[PDB]
Amino acid sequence: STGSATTTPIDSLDDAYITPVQIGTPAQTLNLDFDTGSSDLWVFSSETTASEVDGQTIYTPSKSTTAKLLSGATWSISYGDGSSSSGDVYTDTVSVGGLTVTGQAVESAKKVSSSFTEDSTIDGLLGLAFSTLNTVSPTQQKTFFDNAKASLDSPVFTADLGYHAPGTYNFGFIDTTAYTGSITYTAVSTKQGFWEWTSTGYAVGSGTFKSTSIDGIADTGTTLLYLPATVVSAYWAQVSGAKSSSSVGGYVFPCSATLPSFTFGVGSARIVIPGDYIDFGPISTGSSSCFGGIQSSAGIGINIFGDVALKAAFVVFNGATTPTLGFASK
Repeated sequence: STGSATTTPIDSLDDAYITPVQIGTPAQTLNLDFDTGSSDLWVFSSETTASEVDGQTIYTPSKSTTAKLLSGATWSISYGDGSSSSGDVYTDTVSVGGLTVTGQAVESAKKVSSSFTEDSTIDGLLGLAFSTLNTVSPTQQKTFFDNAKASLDSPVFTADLGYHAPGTYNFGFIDTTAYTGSITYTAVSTKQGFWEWTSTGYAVGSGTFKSTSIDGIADTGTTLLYLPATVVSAYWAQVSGAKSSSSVGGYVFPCSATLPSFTFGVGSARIVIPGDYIDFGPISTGSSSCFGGIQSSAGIGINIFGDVALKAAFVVFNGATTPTLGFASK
């Protein structure tokens, strides 16, 4: 089997991406944030504290003839950005782009943190990291991809995120028309539960490429590109007036700037992030200070190849017995 679903930016700045997912019988379609950095499929629901719901579409398990309460199971997750959610668990039928998993754990939120409530565009998350990170207790549950894997034509999914435009998540096949040149594959460590790999270096604009190992994760659920302070300083030094602002919470730059590109290495291959991809707009409405899309990972504890980086590539998440990652230009 295969599946193919369109993923769409939530706003004009690509602050996150949503993909429609069918849950239950009859189908209830929710717009979920596909997140290769976590491993829980959780949704706003009829059980979510009413004051914490503001415009999201909810899953109502009582209206699904295939929903079953997973007795005794609870979940609770805290994300790197400080957000969180928790609740109980159903199993139900979940379909993405034509690919159906029966008996999928659907984690129903009883509580969500403020950033989730405040984002009316996202009805939940669909985790695509390794199932070892799944938070369901006392019996850990598998991701949608893990459950689908045996049925898929090939044990892979691909992320093809757009810049200020829709893109595609495919399951079970590689669309050879969706990228240019060749896909370069690179090793993955699953030791931390992530799609963790090592970039071979970087360049800023038309500058020379610096060969240096940068360990990080391919994370579709993180918006920005988080890299070591040395790398990030080298990038923003090429933008007149750019500075790190403690009060704003990262590098900002004059909105009048034309940003340089940023290149990262995948083995001997190179992925070029155009400068415009690094512009996240005014820090507040009407400001002429703009927020940068490349930020320091210092104090995160990990480098994160988030959407800023991934959207410049066609990315293969190869879930074979020894997983690997592939990157192509597009």
